[PDB]
Amino acid sequence: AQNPNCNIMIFHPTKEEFNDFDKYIAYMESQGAHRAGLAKIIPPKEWKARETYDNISEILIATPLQQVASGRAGVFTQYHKKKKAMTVGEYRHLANSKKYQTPPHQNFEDLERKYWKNRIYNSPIYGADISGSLFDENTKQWNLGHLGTIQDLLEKECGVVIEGVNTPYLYFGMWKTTFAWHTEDMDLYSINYLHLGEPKTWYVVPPEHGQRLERLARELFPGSSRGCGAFLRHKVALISPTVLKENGIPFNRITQEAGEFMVTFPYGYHAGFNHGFNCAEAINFATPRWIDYGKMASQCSCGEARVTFSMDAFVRILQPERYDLWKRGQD
Ligand SMILES: O=C(O)CNC(=O)C(=O)O
Ligand SMILES: [Mg+2]
Ligand code: NI
Ligand SMILES: [Zn+2]
Repeated sequence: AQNPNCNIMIFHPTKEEFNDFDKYIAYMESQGAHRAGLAKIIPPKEWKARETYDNISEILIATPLQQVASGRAGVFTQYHKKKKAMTVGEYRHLANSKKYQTPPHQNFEDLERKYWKNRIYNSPIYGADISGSLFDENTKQWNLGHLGTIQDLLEKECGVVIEGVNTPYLYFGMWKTTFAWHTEDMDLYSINYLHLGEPKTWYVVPPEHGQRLERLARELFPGSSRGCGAFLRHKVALISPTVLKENGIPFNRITQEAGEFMVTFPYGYHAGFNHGFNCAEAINFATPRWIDYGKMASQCSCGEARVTFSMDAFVRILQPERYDLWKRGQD
C-alpha cells in the first residue's frame, strides 16, 4: 500500500504532465497521495495563472464576514457577522492596517504559535465565497474555471443526467482569518489555488481516520452534537493541533504559498488560517473514486448547513433514502 503513514505529498509536474488534469490526479492517487487527505502541487516553472494581479482592486466583496470566536484558545467556535460591502482595494487596506496586520514574527512556526495563542481575542474580516475566477481565459492547464463538471462526471459514471452547475469561488483573507474543520459538500474533492499574497496554513486528518475526529468533536462540542448529527457541516468548529495531539487524533499540517495548488481528497477533514492579506480560488470536483464517498456522505438536516442548488441532485440520486429529510432541512 502506497503512503501507509498518510503523509502529505508534494508534487512537481512537468509542463507535459500538466496537460491532462484527470490523469495527474489519478497519478497522485497511484502514489498514495489521497491517504493524507491533502496534497500540494507546485506548477511547472513555465506556467502562469494570469499575467499580473495589478488590476483586481475593483472586485466587490458584497458581504465581508467578521469571524467572531467563542470558547478557549484551542477549542472554539466562530460565527460570521455580516459587514458592509467593500472593494478588494478597500479590504487590502483594512488587512494592512495596524488593527488587522500580521504581527512581527520569526518564521511560519512562530506565526502558528501566535495564531493558536491569540486568535480568539480578535475578529478578523474574511471575503469568502465570492463567485468568480482570476484565471486568464487563455490559461489552458489547471484553470479552475475550465474543469470538467461534477454533473458531467456523475453522468459519465452512472448514466443519469442532472441539473446543476459547478463554478469557482474567490477568497480574500487577512491575518487570522480561519476555515473551520470540515469535509467538502457530499465529501467531494476540492482544489485551491493561492493567487497572491501571504501564505495559508492547513491541517488535515487522513480520510481513513475521519471518524476519530468526529468523535472528538462530539465530546468537545456537546450541545452542538445534540442539535445535529453532522454538525461539522456547519463549518464553525476549531480544534488546535495541541488539542488534537492530546487526544491522539492523527493529522498533518502544511503551509501553502502563493503560486501553489492544494487538493483535498474525499472525506479529508481540513482546517486552517491565513497569514496576512491573500487571495485564493477554489472549486469542488469529482473523479470515479468519489462516487462511493458521495453515497456515504453524512448530511446536516437541522437547517443550519444550507448549501447550493446543485447539491440537490447529488442527494437525490446518490442518497434517495435521505433525500426527503435533507430537503426539509433546506426549506
Ligand atoms: O481557503 C479557505 O478559506 C477554505 N478552502 C477550503 O476549504 C478548500 O479549498 O477546500
Ligand atoms: Mg478590478
Ligand atoms: Ni474545504
Ligand atoms: Zn445541522
